[PDB]
Amino acid sequence: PFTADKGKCGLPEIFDPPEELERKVWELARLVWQSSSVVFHTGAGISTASGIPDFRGPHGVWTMEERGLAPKFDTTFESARPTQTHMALVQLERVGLLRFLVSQNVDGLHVRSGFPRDKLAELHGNMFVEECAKCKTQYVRDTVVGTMGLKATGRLCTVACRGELRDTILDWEDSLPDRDLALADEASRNADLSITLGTSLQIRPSGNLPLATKRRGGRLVIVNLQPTKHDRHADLRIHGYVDEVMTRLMKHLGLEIPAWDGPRVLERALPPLPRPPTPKLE
Ligand SMILES: Nc1ncnc2c1ncn2[C@@H]1O[C@H](COP(=O)(O)OP(=O)(O)OC[C@H]2O[C@H](O)[C@H](O)[C@@H]2O)[C@@H](O)[C@H]1O
Ligand SMILES: COc1nc(N)nc2nc[nH]c12
Ligand SMILES: [Cl-]
Ligand SMILES: [Cl-]
Ligand SMILES: [Zn+2]
Repeated sequence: PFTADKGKCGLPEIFDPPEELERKVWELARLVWQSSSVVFHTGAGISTASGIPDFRGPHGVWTMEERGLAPKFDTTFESARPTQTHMALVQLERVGLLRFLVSQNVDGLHVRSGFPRDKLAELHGNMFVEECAKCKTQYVRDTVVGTMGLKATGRLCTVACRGELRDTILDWEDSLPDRDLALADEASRNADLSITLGTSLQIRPSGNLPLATKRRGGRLVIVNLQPTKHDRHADLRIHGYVDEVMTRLMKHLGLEIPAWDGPRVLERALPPLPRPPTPKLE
């Protein structure tokens, strides 16, 4: 825990120049158009523009710790707004261009953005979610569950049980939730395109799942300001702010980024909404 490997921290940022960035976001659009099964992989980089620091960025939690400084929050977890990137991912699932969403983030923003939980794997847990030890019934709360490391929160199960409710926040020693990891692995294996957004891919097995897409000829796109463990295996690397990338991508796809109405929980995905017809590519 104290000694836990926190990985490569504070690597230099890379910025694709505008012309190279415009061309690569068009190539990503082309790949999304050509792909039957698109899986997105998200980490802490997608929440930095909402005031939540990442782990391994220049001002990341672990980076700052290494230099004896503190991470800085410009929001509480409760007052944090889903980013343009969060809301882009809601719309991409709604129009049938996103098959599955695998996230290492505990910030609860995917769930609160209105993203359907049956298409989301929260590999590291969710600050807002507590789970009954006895019946496994999960509860999505409007405030952070006040503990971490899978401890008793103090509340009891209300299913018509009184079981001990525990937080879902994995400590260093904890196995990933079997249900989320199995569905994430199946989604990544079956994918013909895996897009990583604001993750350095340094944590096993989370960071390895996008590689699973590469088996059987699938494509891998990595979007990130810093290098990532698997840059080598990427068909496409985009070095820019994930919000700039996703807003340009949505524009190329003819999709609007929907308004956020405040925190809303959607359990199950609907049939896809209408989407624009596809360009002639080849
Ligand atoms: N706006 C942005 N646009 C693009 N990239 C960004 C942006 N902001 C940050 N980044 C990049 O986003 C990347 C985020 O990388 P890391 O900080 O390792 O976070 P993880 O989600 O992969 O951490 C994995 C687990 O490790 C922890 O212990 C927890 O358990 C985590 O769940 C960096 O390379 C930034 O350059
Ligand atoms: C574990 O929750 C957290 N998520 C993120 N992203 N940053 C944190 N800094 C302290 N705790 C944090
Ligand atoms: Cl500081
Ligand atoms: Cl908070
Ligand atoms: Zn229960």
